[PDB]
Amino acid sequence: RRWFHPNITGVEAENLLLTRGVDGSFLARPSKSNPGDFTLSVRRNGAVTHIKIQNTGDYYDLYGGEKFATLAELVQYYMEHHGQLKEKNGDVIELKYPLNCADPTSERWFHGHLSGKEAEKLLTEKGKHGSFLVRESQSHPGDFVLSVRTGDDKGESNDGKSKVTHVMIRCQELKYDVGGGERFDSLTDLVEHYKKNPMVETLGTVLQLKQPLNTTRINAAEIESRVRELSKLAKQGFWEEFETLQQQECKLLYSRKEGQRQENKNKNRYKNILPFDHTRVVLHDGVSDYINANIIMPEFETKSYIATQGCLQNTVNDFWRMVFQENSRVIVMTTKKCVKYWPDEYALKEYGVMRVRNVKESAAHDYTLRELKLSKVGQGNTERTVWQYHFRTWPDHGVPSDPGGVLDFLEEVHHKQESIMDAGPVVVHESAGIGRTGTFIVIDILIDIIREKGVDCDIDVPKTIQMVRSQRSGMVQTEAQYRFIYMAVQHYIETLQR
Repeated sequence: RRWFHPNITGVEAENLLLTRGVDGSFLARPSKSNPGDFTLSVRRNGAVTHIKIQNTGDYYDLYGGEKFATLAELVQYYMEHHGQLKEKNGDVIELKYPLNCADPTSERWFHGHLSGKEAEKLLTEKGKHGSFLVRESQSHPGDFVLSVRTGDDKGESNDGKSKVTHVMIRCQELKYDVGGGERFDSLTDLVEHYKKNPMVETLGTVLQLKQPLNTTRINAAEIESRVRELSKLAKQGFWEEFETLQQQECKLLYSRKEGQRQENKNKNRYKNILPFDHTRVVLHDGVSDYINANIIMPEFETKSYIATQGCLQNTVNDFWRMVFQENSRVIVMTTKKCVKYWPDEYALKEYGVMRVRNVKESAAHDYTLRELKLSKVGQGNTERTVWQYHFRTWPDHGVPSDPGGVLDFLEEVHHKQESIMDAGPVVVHESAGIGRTGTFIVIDILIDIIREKGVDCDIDVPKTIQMVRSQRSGMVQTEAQYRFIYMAVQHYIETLQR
């Protein structure tokens, strides 16, 4: 995600595009004037056009234009649909040349000010073979040091099989080098070069750069201290941790061809917010196999969920086909177009081949529970109860002021799910199925870890979000939702400690 400049003004962006760019050069940056917003700056006809992009709780909104799940999917869309981006007057804005950012402060491997001893401590405790970081030098101001661990062990050791090597990086006229050879435009360029071609020591050791040092995993028992640091005002804040996570989104541009098919286009609440092909729910009840929904598996590729959009008039029947096929017994939803897909209390309705009875509704302060009976018409023996949890106290703007409501809600949802043997994935849906949906699911994943293992366990919020985002685009949308996840997990741990 080199075209994203985290710490530049609009004036700086214009000057950068006018001096180092040409017509078609572009970059993105966070809005300094409206928290959360972003600006896409594009050079056209020797001038710079600015395009406002709102990151709401539900999606990214190119103002006056279309919705997207992430900034990276937005840029990818227009980099491959040249001529689809136009002003209201109709004039085209072409995205041709990403203007690369040199700033490394948002990269997972960049630690800024850090002593050589501390770096060795961190790499010793948390590192394994190929763990690395880049730190400012204290012995050569302005220079940097790449510290990398190599060996066969993992963690603290005394067999000498593992070591930390410190590679000095000179900064000479805004260019970076390791003392010879190529001079790189940025630390990121240097780092990417040695990821592909690791440096070999004179005696043969290959300094493989396999993964950045993890700095975000914490012990759940120490959640308060991390939160207090992230909450400070004057930097290792929620903003910085979230920005670093966002910087990884170009690794999540998985294919979404099925959702792009013409016969499926009108089954999407937003035409550009689509399910990844490799995790989408495939309907095989035959027809049409498509629904805009993804399976979300915890510990993906190392309880499950279906993350999906609110139903459309023309997808209500598909929604119930999915619920039936997947043996889902619990639905989590919010409401704020997406259509009502259940009958009123005591009524029975058919949705295509599926029949649904609303047996009983129960009102709580934070949510309404609907006990639904689902069956396939002509086959009364297929009946099963689907418990629909309609969360009611999520504010129209931002996140709940106290996570207690969500937590008690998810606790009840968890117990309902756990009481039904062999129940399928919990279905979570609202709006586009990524914002609140991802927030609910990530909270539930993290809480479930603490359920099994207790307060003395490791949790990693951004790594968990990245893992969920590899299964559906843009899960967890905003820094407010990110902070809310931490607040919810903190509240949950404190509840258990007391």
